[PDB]
Amino acid sequence: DFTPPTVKILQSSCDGGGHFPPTIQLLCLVSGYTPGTIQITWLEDGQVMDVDLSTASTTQEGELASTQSELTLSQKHWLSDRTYTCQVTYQGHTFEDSTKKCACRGSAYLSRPSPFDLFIRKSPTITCLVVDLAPSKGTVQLTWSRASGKPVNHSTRKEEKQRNGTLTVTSTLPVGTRDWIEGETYQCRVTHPHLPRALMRSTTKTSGPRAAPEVYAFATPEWPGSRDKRTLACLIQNFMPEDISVQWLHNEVQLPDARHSTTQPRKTKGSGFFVFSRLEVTRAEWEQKDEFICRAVHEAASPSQTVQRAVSVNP
Ligand SMILES: *[C@@H]1O[C@H](CO)[C@@H](O[C@@H]2O[C@H](CO)[C@@H](O[C@@H]3O[C@H](CO[C@H]4O[C@H](CO)[C@@H](O)[C@H](O[C@H]5O[C@H](CO)[C@@H](O)[C@H](O)[C@@H]5O)[C@@H]4O)[C@@H](O)[C@H](O)[C@@H]3O)[C@H](O)[C@H]2NC(C)=O)[C@H](O)[C@H]1NC(C)=O
Repeated sequence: DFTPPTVKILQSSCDGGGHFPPTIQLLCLVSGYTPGTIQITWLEDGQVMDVDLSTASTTQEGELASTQSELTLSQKHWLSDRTYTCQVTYQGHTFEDSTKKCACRGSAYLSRPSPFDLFIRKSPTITCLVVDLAPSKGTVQLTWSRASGKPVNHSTRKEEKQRNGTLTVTSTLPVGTRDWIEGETYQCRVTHPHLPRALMRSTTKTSGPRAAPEVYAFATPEWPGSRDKRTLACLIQNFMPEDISVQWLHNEVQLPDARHSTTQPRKTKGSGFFVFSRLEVTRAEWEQKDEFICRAVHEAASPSQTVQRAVSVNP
């Protein structure tokens, strides 16, 4: 019945080279809300900014209103690391959103759960990988959190000393199948002593369109010299989003992942991604049962998040 106001801040984009414009415009949006008394105030480090610095406007279309306020800042003030708060008092109730310049020296990566773990195994996990760090006295702490503030499970901790003298800190967090699918956002804070401030990475399910993959499996003809082995190739394409899991099945058995090589998802010329999978098979396997299945596990695949194609060595 009632629609509460949603506060979001949009900022001036950087150019093609990643350079800041001469002035930064912060645009506060109070979009799609039930009409009522509204006030927008801008704060610079918790202090009320002068009315002349910002310009607001309210527009009513249908049963809902939409208010916006634009604040103009100099490049000096934005680069000074000052925090800018947009304070919206709607129907006497305060709603706030804050922003500052986005937070060199060589990195952290946060992955989404694999479609196989989410849909087949039904035990998804997210991995925070922290790389390119120099050997220095003091541990590297990785902390997991949810946007909802709900509790997280206990994670794993793998530390590896690489050949080049660098260290990799791997944390694997188990997530809920129901939680991920319902759009939970998982964050991983990297508290490092050599950094001044935390390196935070966040992950959540795909936003845009979903398109099921097309699976095609091929068997190479006999090549002179390789009479007792064959190569099976699989083209999995036109899927959206890029998140895909590939498996090869022979004789009602799922072959080990070590048996095959799958490429990384690359864009097609039109819409969607593509992957290739390569499996080397022996005469003993095809003479046992001449059917090898290439299976793709994808979120857009119906009815069970799976699409597959069989291939036989001999016609
Ligand atoms: C010192 O040496 C180390 C050697 O380890 C160098 O560290 C590597 O640095 C690069 C660049 O920073 C890292 O690459 C990133 O990896 C991100 C994470 O990707 C992994 O995890 C995914 C989820 O589990 C997984 O899918 C992915 O695998 C993919 O590639 C496989 C290739 O064989 C392929 O078979 C799979 O199908 C799949 O497609 C990865 O395992 C990724 O998101 C980034 O885009 C980026 O590529 C390496 O991970 C680092 N190595 C390790 C072990 O962590 C370091 O840079 C060297 N220092 C210097 C100065 O050169």
